[PDB]
Amino acid sequence: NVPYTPMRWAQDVPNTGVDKNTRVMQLIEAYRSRGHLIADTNPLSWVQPGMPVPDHRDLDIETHNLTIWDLDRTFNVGGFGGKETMTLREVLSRLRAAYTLKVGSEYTHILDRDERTWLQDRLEAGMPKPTQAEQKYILQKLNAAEAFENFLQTKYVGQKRFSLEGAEALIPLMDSAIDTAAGQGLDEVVIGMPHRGRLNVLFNIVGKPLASIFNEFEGQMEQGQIGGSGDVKYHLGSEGQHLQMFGDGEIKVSLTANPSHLEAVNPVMEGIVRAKQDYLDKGVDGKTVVPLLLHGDAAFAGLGIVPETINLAKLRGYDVGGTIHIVVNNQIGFTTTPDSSRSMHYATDYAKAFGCPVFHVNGDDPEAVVWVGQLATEYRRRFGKDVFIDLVCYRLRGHNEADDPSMTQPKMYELITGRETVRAQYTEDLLGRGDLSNEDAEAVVRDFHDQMESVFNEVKEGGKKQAEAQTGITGSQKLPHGLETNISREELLELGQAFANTPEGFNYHPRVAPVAKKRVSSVTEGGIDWAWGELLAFGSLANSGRLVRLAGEDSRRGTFTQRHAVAIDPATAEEFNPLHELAQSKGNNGKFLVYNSALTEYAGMGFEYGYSVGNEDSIVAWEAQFGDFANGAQTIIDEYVSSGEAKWGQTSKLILLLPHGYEGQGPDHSSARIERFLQLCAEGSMTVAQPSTPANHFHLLRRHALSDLKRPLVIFTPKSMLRNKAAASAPEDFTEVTKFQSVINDPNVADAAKVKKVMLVSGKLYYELAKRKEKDGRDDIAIVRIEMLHPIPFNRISEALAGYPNAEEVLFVQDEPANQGPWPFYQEHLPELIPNMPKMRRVSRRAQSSTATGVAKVHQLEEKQLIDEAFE
Amino acid sequence: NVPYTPMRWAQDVPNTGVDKNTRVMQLIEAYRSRGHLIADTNPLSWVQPGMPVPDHRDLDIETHNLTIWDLDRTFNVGGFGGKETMTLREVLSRLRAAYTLKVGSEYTHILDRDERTWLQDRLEAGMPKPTQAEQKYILQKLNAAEAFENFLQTKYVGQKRFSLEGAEALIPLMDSAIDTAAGQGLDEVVIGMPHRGRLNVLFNIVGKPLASIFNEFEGQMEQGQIGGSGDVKYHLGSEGQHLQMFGDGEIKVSLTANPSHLEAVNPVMEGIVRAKQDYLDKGVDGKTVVPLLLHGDAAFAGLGIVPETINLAKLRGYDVGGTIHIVVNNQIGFTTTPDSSRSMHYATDYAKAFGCPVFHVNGDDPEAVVWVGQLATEYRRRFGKDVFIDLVCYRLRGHNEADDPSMTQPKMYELITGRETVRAQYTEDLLGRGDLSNEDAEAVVRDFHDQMESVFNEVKEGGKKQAEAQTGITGSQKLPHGLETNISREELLELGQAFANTPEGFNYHPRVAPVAKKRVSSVTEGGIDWAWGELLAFGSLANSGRLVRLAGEDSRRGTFTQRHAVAIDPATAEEFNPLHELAQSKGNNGKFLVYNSALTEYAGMGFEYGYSVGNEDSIVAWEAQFGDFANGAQTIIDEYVSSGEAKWGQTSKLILLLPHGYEGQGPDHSSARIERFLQLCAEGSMTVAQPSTPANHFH
Ligand SMILES: CC(=O)SCCNC(=O)CCNC(=O)[C@H](O)C(C)(C)COP(=O)(O)OP(=O)(O)OC[C@H]1O[C@@H](n2cnc3c(N)ncnc32)[C@H](O)[C@@H]1OP(=O)(O)O
Ligand SMILES: CC(=O)SCCNC(=O)CCNC(=O)[C@H](O)C(C)(C)COP(=O)(O)OP(=O)(O)OC[C@H]1O[C@@H](n2cnc3c(N)ncnc32)[C@H](O)[C@@H]1OP(=O)(O)O
Ligand SMILES: Cc1ncc(C[n+]2csc(CCOP(=O)(O)OP(=O)(O)O)c2C)c(N)n1
Ligand SMILES: Cc1ncc(C[n+]2csc(CCOP(=O)(O)OP(=O)(O)O)c2C)c(N)n1
Ligand SMILES: [Mg+2]
Ligand SMILES: [Mg+2]
Repeated sequence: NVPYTPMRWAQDVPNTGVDKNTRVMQLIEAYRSRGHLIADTNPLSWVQPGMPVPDHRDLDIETHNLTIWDLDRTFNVGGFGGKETMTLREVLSRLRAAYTLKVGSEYTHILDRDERTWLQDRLEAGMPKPTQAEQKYILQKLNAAEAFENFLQTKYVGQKRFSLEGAEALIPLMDSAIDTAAGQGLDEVVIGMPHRGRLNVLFNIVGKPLASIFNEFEGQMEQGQIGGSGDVKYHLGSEGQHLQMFGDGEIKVSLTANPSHLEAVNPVMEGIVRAKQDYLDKGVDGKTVVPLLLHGDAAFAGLGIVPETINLAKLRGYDVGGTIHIVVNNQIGFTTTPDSSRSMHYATDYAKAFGCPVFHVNGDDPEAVVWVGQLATEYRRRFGKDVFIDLVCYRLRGHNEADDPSMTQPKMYELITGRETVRAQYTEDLLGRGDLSNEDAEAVVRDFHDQMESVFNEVKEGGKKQAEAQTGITGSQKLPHGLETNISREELLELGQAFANTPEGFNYHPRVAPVAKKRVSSVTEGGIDWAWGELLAFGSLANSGRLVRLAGEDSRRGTFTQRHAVAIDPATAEEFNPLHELAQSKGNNGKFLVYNSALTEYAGMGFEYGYSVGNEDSIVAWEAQFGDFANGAQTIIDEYVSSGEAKWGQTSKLILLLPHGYEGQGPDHSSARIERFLQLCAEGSMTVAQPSTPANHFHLLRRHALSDLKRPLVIFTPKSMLRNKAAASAPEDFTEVTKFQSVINDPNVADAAKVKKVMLVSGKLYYELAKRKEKDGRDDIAIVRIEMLHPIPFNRISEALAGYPNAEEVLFVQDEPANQGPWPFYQEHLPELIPNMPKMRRVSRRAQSSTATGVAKVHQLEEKQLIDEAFE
Repeated sequence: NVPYTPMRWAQDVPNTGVDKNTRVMQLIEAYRSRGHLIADTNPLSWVQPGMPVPDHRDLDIETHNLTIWDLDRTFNVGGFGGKETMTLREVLSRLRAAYTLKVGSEYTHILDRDERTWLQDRLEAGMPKPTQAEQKYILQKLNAAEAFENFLQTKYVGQKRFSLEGAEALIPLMDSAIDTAAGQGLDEVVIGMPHRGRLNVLFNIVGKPLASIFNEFEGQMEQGQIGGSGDVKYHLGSEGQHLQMFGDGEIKVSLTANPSHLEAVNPVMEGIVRAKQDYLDKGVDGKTVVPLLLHGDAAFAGLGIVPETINLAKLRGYDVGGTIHIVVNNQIGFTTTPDSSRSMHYATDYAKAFGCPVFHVNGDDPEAVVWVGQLATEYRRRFGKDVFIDLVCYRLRGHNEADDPSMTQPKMYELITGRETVRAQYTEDLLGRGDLSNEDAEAVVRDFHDQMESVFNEVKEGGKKQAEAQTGITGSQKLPHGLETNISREELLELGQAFANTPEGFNYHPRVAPVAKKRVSSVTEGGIDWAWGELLAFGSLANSGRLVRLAGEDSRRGTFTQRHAVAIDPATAEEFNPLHELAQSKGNNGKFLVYNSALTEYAGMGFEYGYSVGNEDSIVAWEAQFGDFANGAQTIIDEYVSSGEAKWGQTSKLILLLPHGYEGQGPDHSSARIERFLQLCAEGSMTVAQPSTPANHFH
């Protein structure tokens, strides 16, 4: 069982042509680059039959025209191993010791020389010999990891736990990284991980009490929110403190909640870290919250959200000073082997794309594992980049605890079955070297077992409560009754003046200057448009001292060139953020941060959700370019935004700004899928609104921000109505009007007694209907707007309908197809909420399997048809 | 305007310590590995302010302890440039010519030496000098690309087209690759691409008639399905023939339909290619349908479906002999610059993960572009692996034709605005070298313009039909009235006996043997369970002569250990597929193929959808591990499966097997979201069923 290729008999070669000194230094570069290909990183003597074996002839001396006869000859190695001259024998020994033992490194791909040299020096120096106390501490962690898994197997044989057996070295690895971070003087470590060994991590790393874990297996689950639905045991988060064993350092450890959907936590945990770092506010030299992200090998290679999130690592609005990635490479998925799982040689090969170091470490060598954890954490601190650890291990049992893996992988599990564990191996190693005594070895096992038995007994003696019906989370949070969202005239005037207070040598772009000038004058004269109404909300909130973050694709300028949150001087390319400067001058340390996201909805929205969780006091808005593309981030909407509170008691105030409107731009530039958002809405999960005026949008945003209702807000924003003069708001609507209006009654009714027909509408379609009403002089029609879709303001709608006693019929008018828009929601619910209301008649486009027509001229035809149908 | 670093004044260094021969060969490896970092691949003199500039000191001779005084000294280069000895001056010249001109190569990361040597030899040999006929042909393609874009700008000023202006070299690149494939004797090229320059590709590459394109701008759209809703002009597919200009080769070219959702076509087009290759049935030496996949730089880096699909390249049930990837690197998204778009140095850096060559080529050097296209196609044929071309270009106008990019990128568009086009540059180059004459240059421009004017006039003289209401696709296809789906007793007994007809030295796993024994006896005694009922359906269909493909996570065994489509001998690890063997013995060339998918729903289901489109006669079933995870492939369900027929007239018979049932396994192992599937269902778009008996599922 020698891993290297034997020396080959050959005749000595003359030192002609390429010099042997050249050949030697080529050999050195070969090992530094490709030495990992033959490194002893695999605990099993296993090669996957269908996996292409890479060529590694570059590591043989024959390839470099060197022979056994050169071994004792001296060569100039140019400072290799801190020596100018060396024998080939010594060169080979040093190369093999550094690159072909338990740690396989990929770093030569790194372009920065200082980075490469830093890694090179440390890898070639080797792992320092640990102290006996350190060795004993590693054994304790290994023991705890294995004993915990074995205890659950004994007490709960027929319960799914996703054991860490075969990968117990993860616990000392994580502990090593966290301990190193504590010694660096950092503030917190945020962990995101999958199912694999989650309970083990919760107990041994985070420090969740053992009683809680045992209660979960018994059936008693800890409730997050009052009347919450809950979730399985291996989807929950926790918080704890980590104290340095051999130091005075202390660091906070947090584990984030995640769904069963693999790798969905990646963008969320990054956002949490960023929000935490921003709160600490230690500047560019800070970044004192460490993201520690765990992955499975199949998921890391398979799913695309992984590289998508890594892509955010160095972006201005997303940088967190690097993420430590640990891939638990157990060399299998559920049943799919790596041959059928990926096309890459290594699971961690995405690191090559991003120019980040990779450490492949053998999961049966705990000391090497601990060293790699320390080295990775030091690299992150020094260079502020992502680092990838490939923990090469195996999965002792099936995917779950009630599955037989021998049916499909008989040969692989012939090697796995019957092996001695890493704990056993390490104990034998320590005893062999005389670094540990026998009675100490038995003490470690006995002490920990007694701890678990005692705790188990206390849980058992407690009474087992029977199953009960779960109510719901409808009234778990309070509505802000009596809250006034208007600002003073002085505040409004000051917000307007922000766009006039340009820096000394700053000039607006000629096509932006009119927009800025209008904003300065609108706060007194009027004609405040949608974009200005939105910025007034965010500006006023930032003035009060809040951190307001707006992110999304093309958000700084706006997709429709409406926002201009940050203006750029054409000449100097100097940026100017008027509202941020105003906020900072008010002395409440308010901030208005606007970022252009990367081309991503999944990672984009996920990051903003995470931000809202990491800092509850921040106002975070994610803007889609079009609402149609939000379905790209369906996992985030389904698993986090909509159901986060009910499953985990995790609340968020995330705002989604989704452009919506049927204007004849095709099936993927028309609808934000209102019907899908309303289908997810239950037990008052989130607020869904489609405001018709800038002022109403202003009030909606402020109500959300100033309330204690910690639930998401989904706003369907307009496209063409951004520049519609009829929609503009007066200044009094921001200062005199105190509250958001969920229902706006018809402002053009001369006599309410004459009204025979009432039209319910939501969004831009009102203005078309209003225009037609004025043109035709229809005094018998009243057009009522519904600004808030969910929850349903049935009291306000009833009140509006009651104001027209002679109303015979009620029409629900929408631009969307019949099987889309708010109709399907309102058709089912509204009749129940208002029994006395007449039978609603739908007026809309026909039901379609698509969103909208591709033909623009058809759109005009259907629009005309739609309005004609409304007016008899 | 000299691109290289000036030679530095320095004193001569003694040949002490590391030998200078060593240093020289280190320099050679430096250029082969990292020479691309300083290659003249960018048409613009532009560096993105927020983008981290990589260190490239390894390419300076000073770093290797060499000086100007070594330039004329001779060193042993060990067969570099087919010579044993060389001066440092000559070494530098050859390295710079091969690695720092218009083509930047990344290949040293490739682990296979034969692959690496093959690429090394061709890159260091250099681009062969093209003939005047070849040069003239490149100009014609450049002219067609630019003139087409300019014509649309003139005739339809206020209409969105997503022009290819600034990236016109894409057309000769694609033509080069397709021409090379025709010369290799291959059967078809399947293209998947985004919006950027789609109309240009449809006309100049696929060969869609120009009248059709002009009609679309007028408002007259070609209807796919009777009463279909349709889609915008730059989402449609087409088919055509490509004839070799300088050869007797001929190849079929197809462009697949796609939604506005970027990179969603990637898994679908791969499935189409695989289905086509399987139909041809030329074995492992075949793979004669080329996937040519185009990407934008922001989308290629940003979206995760991209690496997700590339991950399928070498899998048993998904291998198509390699995909040719072209990334149109115009160095911008909508408004987001690469600094705010990616963290990778290059957009094509995913290739490093998969161990595939990358060619960065300057989009203003047409001859280099054409060479790279040929080299990529040859590499695919030889090694059967993915190859990545980074076409470094720019975007002349805004994202669309009605957007001002100067508001947000003033400095970048100070360089872009006012440039001479690649066509203009190449024409001037050809005239300068005397490879082209003046009257020929004017002929190319005039002849093509006259072609477009004539066609435009014929479209204009035709009557413009008014807008009409679109009915629907409910009755566009007929229901099978009177169809009987029962099989004979003899057929049923034979299907049962398939599990008893084990190979000579084959034995079942002890926990599988009871299942096999029950299947043999159930066909007479009874008690046929769900899994057996399902296999009886697929088996009976394969017997008739159909290609039945079942794919999904853990599908061969089954998530719930129910299927056992392929049995494995514990001892020998020998596989046995009873139903496939039976089908092949019936003499109708039927097949029952069962595959374990990778960990992916998006790419997994997308590939099966593609398979159903590429071969209409095949029976394709995708199985989710649990129905709950199907929402991972929401783009495929929304944009392809549910609405494919109504938008493009593209039909599919894909079967989705989604495990469903409330049994107390938690919120992500209970529901397949039946309510969501029923909400998409309209105008009889798809069949949704929940059978209660195995027989009913069979029928
Ligand atoms: C996400 C949520 O808002 S949780 C909602 C809790 N309730 C439910 O989900 C079920 C019961 N729902 C209901 O009774 C209605 O849907 C309600 C709550 C909207 C009340 O209906 P109406 O009285 O017609 O609506 P109206 O717009 O007048 O709202 C009444 C008050 O609630 C406030 N309110 C209503 N919805 C919200 C909301 N989403 N966020 C904040 N405040 C809200 C209003 O600001 C108003 O305050 P006020 O008393 O100072 O005037
Ligand atoms: C996706 C589609 O199937 S497109 C369906 C076309 N129609 C529509 O979309 C509009 C709605 N129309 C209806 O619902 C029609 O009345 C029906 C026929 C589909 C409803 O079926 P019913 O008459 O209630 O029941 P039944 O299941 O007996 O259907 C009658 C026949 O249609 C066939 N059929 C019904 N649905 C399907 C289907 N999805 N695929 C194939 N055949 C079908 C049945 O096999 C049966 O054939 P038979 O005449 O040989 O007995
Ligand atoms: C997106 C998604 N697809 C499928 C599943 C089902 N699933 C859960 S764990 C698992 C295996 C993944 O293997 P790997 O990532 O290697 O992790 P391991 O279980 O080996 O630690 C699968 C398919 C899931 N939860 N999420
Ligand atoms: C998934 C998705 N997100 C967002 C969009 C909106 N969008 C359309 S084109 C575009 C820019 C794409 O940039 P790049 O990939 O570089 O292509 P280019 O337009 O520059 O050719 C964006 C974000 C989309 N169509 N699909
Ligand atoms: Mg795994
Ligand atoms: Mg681009």
